[PDB]
Amino acid sequence: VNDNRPVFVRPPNGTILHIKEEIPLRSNVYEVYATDNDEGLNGAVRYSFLKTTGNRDWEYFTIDPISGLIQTAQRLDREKQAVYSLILVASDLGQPVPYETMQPLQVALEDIDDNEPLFVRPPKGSPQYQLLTVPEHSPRGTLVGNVTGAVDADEGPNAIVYYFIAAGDEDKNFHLQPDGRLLVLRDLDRETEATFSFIVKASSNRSWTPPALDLLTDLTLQEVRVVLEDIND
Ligand SMILES: [Ca+2]
Ligand SMILES: [Ca+2]
Ligand SMILES: [Ca+2]
Ligand SMILES: [Ca+2]
Ligand SMILES: [Ca+2]
Ligand SMILES: [Ca+2]
Ligand SMILES: [Cl-]
Ligand SMILES: [K+]
Repeated sequence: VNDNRPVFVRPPNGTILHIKEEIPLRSNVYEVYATDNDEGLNGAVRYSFLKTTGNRDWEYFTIDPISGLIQTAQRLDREKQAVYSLILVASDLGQPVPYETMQPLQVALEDIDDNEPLFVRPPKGSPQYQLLTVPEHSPRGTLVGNVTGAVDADEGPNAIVYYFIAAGDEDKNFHLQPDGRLLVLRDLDRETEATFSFIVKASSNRSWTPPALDLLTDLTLQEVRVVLEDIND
């Protein structure tokens, strides 16, 4: 007679497992262990995921029915999905029906630095540069505006974004702070030169410097255009 139900020993109920994202196929994740103190088959334990809920996170993993080893079955990308919900099942092999026990388990992916700062180009047809405007004859240091649009898909210190002029301001009309603040250096006159164009690099490298620059293919770059607003002078 099948007296005992299997009892999970590991993991503990409600534990959130933390693994690195982007670990290769069939990487080892966890050793599940449940015990059953019954005689022979009534006390043999077999491991599975529950696959009958609407939650299909089980597709990312396998569990060995005998050893309880969970391995990865697919790419684990934290930027695609950060948390994965599994329901562990431990079954004995009882007479016409086994007793089974279930234990929810969450797996959370720790971020790695596998993305760089990238712009997204305005839709085809509309101008491909970020536009900034300043009054002509603005004094030295005047905020022209904030260059922006570059995002790093990583987390915290893996997602630092800095902006740098890559090319196009040989006259030193502007200074670009690494935070994206674009400032006036020189006296700018609408009635002489009313428009400026140059290229900015977004980088996580605080000490990036210019080294051939293709704005169609390289989304770490964008064009910035500055126009001077009219003063009555
Ligand atoms: Ca049993
Ligand atoms: Ca990733
Ligand atoms: Ca990054
Ligand atoms: Ca990442
Ligand atoms: Ca003027
Ligand atoms: Ca004017
Ligand atoms: Cl204007
Ligand atoms: K402005």
